Amino acid sequence: KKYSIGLDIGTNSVGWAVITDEYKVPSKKFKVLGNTDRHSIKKNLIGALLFDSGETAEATRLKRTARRRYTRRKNRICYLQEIFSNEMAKVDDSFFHRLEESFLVEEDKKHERHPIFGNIVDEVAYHEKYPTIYHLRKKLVDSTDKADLRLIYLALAHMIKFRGHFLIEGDLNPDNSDVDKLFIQLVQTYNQLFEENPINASGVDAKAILSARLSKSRRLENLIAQLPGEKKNGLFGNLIALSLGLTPNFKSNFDLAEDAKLQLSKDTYDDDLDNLLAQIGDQYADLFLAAKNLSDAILLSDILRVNTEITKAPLSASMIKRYDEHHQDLTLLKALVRQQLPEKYKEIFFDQSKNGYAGYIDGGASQEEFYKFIKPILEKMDTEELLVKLNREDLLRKQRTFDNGSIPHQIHLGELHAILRRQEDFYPFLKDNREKIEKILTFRIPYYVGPLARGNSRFAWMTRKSEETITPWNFEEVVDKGASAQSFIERMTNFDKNLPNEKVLPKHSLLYEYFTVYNELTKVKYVTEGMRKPAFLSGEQKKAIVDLLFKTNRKVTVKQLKEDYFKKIECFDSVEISGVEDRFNASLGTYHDLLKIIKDKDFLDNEENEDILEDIVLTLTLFEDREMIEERLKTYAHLFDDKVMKQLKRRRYTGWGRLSRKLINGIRDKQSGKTILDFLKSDGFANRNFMQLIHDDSLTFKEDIQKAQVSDSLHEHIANLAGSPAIKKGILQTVKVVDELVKVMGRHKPENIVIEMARNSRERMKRIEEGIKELGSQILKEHPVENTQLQNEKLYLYYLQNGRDMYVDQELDINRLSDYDVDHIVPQSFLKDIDNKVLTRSDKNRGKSDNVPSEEVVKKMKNYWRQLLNAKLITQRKFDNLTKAERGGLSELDKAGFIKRQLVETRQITKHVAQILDSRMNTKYDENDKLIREVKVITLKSKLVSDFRKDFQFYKVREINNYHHAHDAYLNAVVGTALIKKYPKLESEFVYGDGKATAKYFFYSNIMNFFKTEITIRKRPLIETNGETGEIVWDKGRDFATVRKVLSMPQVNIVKKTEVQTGGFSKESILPKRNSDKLIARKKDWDPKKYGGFDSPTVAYSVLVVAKVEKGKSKKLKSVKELLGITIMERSSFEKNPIDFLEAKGYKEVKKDLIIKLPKYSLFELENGRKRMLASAGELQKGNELALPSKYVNFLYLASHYEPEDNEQKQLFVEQHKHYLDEIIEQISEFSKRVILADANLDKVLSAYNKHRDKPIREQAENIIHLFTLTNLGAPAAFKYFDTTIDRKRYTSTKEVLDATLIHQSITGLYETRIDLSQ
RNA sequence: UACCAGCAAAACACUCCGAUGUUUUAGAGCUAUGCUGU
RNA sequence: AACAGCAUAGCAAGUUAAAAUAAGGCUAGUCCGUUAUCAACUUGAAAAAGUGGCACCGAGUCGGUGCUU
DNA sequence: CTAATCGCCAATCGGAGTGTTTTGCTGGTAT
DNA sequence: ATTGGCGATTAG
Repeated sequence: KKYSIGLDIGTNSVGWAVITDEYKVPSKKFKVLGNTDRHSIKKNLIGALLFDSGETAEATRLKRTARRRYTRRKNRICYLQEIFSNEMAKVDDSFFHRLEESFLVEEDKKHERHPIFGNIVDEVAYHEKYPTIYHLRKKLVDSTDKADLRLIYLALAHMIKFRGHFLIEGDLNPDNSDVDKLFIQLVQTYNQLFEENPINASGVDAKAILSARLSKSRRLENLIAQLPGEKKNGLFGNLIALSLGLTPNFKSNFDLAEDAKLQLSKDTYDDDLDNLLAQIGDQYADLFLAAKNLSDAILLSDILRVNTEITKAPLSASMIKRYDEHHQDLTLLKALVRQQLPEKYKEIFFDQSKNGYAGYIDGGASQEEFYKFIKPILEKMDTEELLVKLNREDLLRKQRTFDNGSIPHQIHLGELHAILRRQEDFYPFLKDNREKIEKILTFRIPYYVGPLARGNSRFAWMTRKSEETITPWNFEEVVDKGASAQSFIERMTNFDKNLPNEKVLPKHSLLYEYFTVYNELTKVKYVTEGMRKPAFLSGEQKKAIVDLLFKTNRKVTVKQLKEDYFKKIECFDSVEISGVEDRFNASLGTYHDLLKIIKDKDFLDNEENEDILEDIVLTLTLFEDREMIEERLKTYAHLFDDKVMKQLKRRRYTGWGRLSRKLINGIRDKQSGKTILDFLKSDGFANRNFMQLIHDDSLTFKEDIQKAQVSDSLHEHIANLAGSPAIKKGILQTVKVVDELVKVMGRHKPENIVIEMARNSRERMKRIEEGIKELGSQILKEHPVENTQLQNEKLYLYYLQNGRDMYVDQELDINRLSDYDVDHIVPQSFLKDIDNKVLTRSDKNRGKSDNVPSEEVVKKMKNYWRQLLNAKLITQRKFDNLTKAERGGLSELDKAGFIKRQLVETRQITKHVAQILDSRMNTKYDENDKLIREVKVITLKSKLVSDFRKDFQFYKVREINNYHHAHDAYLNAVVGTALIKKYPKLESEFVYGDGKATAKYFFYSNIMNFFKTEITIRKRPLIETNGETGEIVWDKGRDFATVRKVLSMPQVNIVKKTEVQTGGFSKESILPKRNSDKLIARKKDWDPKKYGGFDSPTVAYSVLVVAKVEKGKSKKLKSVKELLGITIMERSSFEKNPIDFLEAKGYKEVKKDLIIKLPKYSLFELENGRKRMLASAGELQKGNELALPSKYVNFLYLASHYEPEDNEQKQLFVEQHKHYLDEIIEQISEFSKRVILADANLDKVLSAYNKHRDKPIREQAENIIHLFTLTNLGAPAAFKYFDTTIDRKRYTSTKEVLDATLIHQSITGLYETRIDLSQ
């Protein structure tokens, strides 16, 4: 009767409590089912539930994409084999068969073991003549005589399998050994163009400056700093930036009226040039073309590093250079090492475990490690050119490395084209297949088509045109393209809120602009001298205003209307408008753009054919490709001319609206007979806005909208919500707990529900590296900071400041972080708030210590301030407050708003949860069609309870039990109920559903004042009661006593969720061959003992089975029962058939009645109160937890910190109570000698405590908290007392739990079933 | 509780490509001494 | 005797290529396979439905007293 | 002599495109 | 950010 519920939600737990009218927790006795002796148990109603966290769906996507790419790459080679498999049968019958059985040992091969020539003599000559494949490629490109076609196949296959990147669109030709020649040609052309203003070459090597491993902006700055008088905006700078590859704005260089920007990496450049070529061509004609050639010589500059005009194969000739320097250096190093230090020969060239040359070729060492290990040896012996090579990273190098990711596919295409044209006269079948071969290399699926499916995938949306296969030679005749792009966009755009069955208009529709104009100008309220009361304008006056103002300019200022509309046609001088803030946000811009392009107004003004305009506007905002738009615009080709068709091609919009057209010009009133547009155009003296037209009960808009809104499930809704899945898991569990609690207590509803919601190295390193690179500093490479230091705030702030003291401009010491301090820009007392803290050794340099820092720092280093802003080492809040320091100061209304915001919740997730719970709880109506409310849902904050605790001495320590979750859940409800009972005027703020600044400050700062005694000089009534009704609210002689009694109970329900594991099969590494039974085969015909495989799989659940087995040699029959694990790989076979699966293992005569399934975290109970949980088929975890009295907790909290006359009393209390540590240690020992059962660790702990025993109480009270880790719930771990480390204790047996009691629990823990395992 | 506005961030859901890394096999190893043998 | 394998001692060379990249499946496609959901028992393919008495004194993981099925 | 302990171990980098909420200073307006 | 597998030596 008249109870209430309090909840606490989090990422990994949910806490619940139920309270009565006098702040008491009830108790009840519950039934017990099973086959044991016990048949009743008494329990209280308070507790918490713990579970594991959810994850995102990012890894699955990556695996899916990788799978698809592997399949497609495998399919790519079969077409080549199909082309080649008609003449290869006349030179070697079994060439292709031998190439797939290369992985097998020489007892399952079925052919010979030389899979190129099939012989021993002519297999070594090939390797002697062609050490690599690049030798063969160069020879085939350059030679002139007939060759064996197996070699041709091998070269072509190597080219097709690995084929470079697709980052550049266009045509490319190799001529890069003339960077300075092309540079000087461009400079000469520039001088020819500007004879009045010549530019000197200055003899600067563009190769060095423009090939630095930095950003392009820095390179441009370095290049432009050499020549004085020229900046980035200069014409020469713009041209050189286009050549370097960037997006330069050309509007200012020729005072162009419209934007015109060109980039060299897009297809548009082939046509956009024509635009700039429109009103030009006598000059600025070749000055562009030459620039293009320059872009060719800079891109392919550091890649080739070989001469030209000798061979037409630069890449294959630039890798034969590597396989000469390697050979030349190895001999010299060998001779030197043998000559000078003969003792260290065997370690470098023979030992295969230490980072040598033998560990670099057939070992497991990278190149950086090899460079580090050999440098100190090289300097001791003396022979110096090798050091110079090392410092450039050009020492002994290989061919297939990690820096090959910058090779385009045009080079491979060129080499293929060269090879195919030389042999086409000896082999006529190569003459008529060249294009088919190149199409295999060049083809690529666009991103707006997707998988080529047939109706069995939930990711595909493609639409077909015929019924054939989609080989890459008929892709444009079987696949429909435009419809695919349309469906690609339309599957993920939004719907209409008012009508859930209509799509949203584009943001740039003509009707949308008409609507916003007719809306923003319907509530405009002007007052003149003649009429004291302002009135509404007439419809025709508004039409005239649109004619003379809205169709004349781009945007209208607030003063332009007043100075034009009322000046000539109205002849009035006074007008005030409030409805718009100083700037008209609504304008007809698309109308002006179209009127410019098509240059006739009769077509646009007449309204008989607006549908075509809507169609073209929708078309332009949908397709991202030029050809598709050009082909789709063809239906209306006769209405216009080709000249305007050329310009309509180059026009693109973006954005999607928020309401449909059936709502604006589709739904008509059944009484008035006008659509919304008519009302916005003509509404009489009562000119209402669309929001006001919506609210007309008399009109039929209400009926249609309500019927549409009236026209499922819980998981669907929670999934459709927005946020992280952890919060969703919490919400679902909370709902289920509430239903169970309502069921337990007699199918009655409560009165109140109170809820509250609680509160990197890679990204830190990438941010630090970016900040270093942007400023061009050298602090990132100074030291290899560990991830722990990266997480460390001191080192993070040091790195973001670059080791420079912000206030004084001097280099910070790396070892002075201890003496350094952290300063906040705005005081916490001023505004209680990583973007607000800075590092400095002295805080007095900021200026005033109790205000915003003075302007001296900014006025003296604004240059570095701007530099740090560019480098992103200073935050947006940081520089915003720095600018506000000069632009003003601080007020008190902002502080009032801030305290109101910190007292009132603002997030939307809490509101969604409250709405779900409300809609579920009270669902009854009356005759008047208003819902009867009988349950109140409240949300408060996280700071009320903390203030209550710290004021009234109810302290919390988080490293002893798991009880604080339930205690917080309990403390929420008391405070919420008391506040709502005292002040019935705060529902409109705190409850879901539906001078003065100083007064609000006082009210919201002393809302929690009626609980306390003498205040500071003013005593209070002992009984506090409601001034409206006389009901008792708070009694200070009893309520604190009952709260303290409830806060120290020994029995609280705590449960853990049981789940079945799911995910990957095993570990991902492949191991060498070994003689063991713990290796899993990769395929069915590959034996692990001869090929290697995986290890260490994961289990899903265990099974308990009792049956007969044979253990021995004489076929002795016996009985046994034990636990067997089922893995993720064979779960399916076990579920399909259990008996045969088990008989395959060895067991016989299995009784299909005693098989028991056991998931993770199953609860077993032993004789003396010990409890165990199951982690696998061979591991256990603890399941107990201990309770300490309250005085010990309070003393530990007070003695840890140990950091105004009132505080001295606690200072003396801590000293006066000295003899509590012995009691705490004895409690720990007594708990550990009954349930934990560990001996060596306990002895070590006791000995260490006895031995140390002489240090301050603060220091000995900050280590028992660490010690508490021995006695906890979950997985065992490691810890440190003072300087000694204590290792892990693990329970590796599982046989005992085979004679214990198994417990089955419900969600709330109140309903139980017990089963005895002695059957 | 919904509609314009300027921006700058953040998170979440899909599609298309590049370079490495790991496991077996093929690129005949030479000379001197001793043991086992068909 | 050769020949082959073993253990010892010396000197020579080394940079490249073919195949697999979750075992597999039927729906045979240039398609699908690591996210979200899950105590026990009765009826139901499945979804789904149902199953457990109240007050009082106390407190080392819940115990006792009075009334009912 | 066989179970129980002790110590080590765990796939990683770069690019292009589309759509949606959510903060947090803005404003208006209105409901 | 851990927490369960696996090979090699050692007590009851």
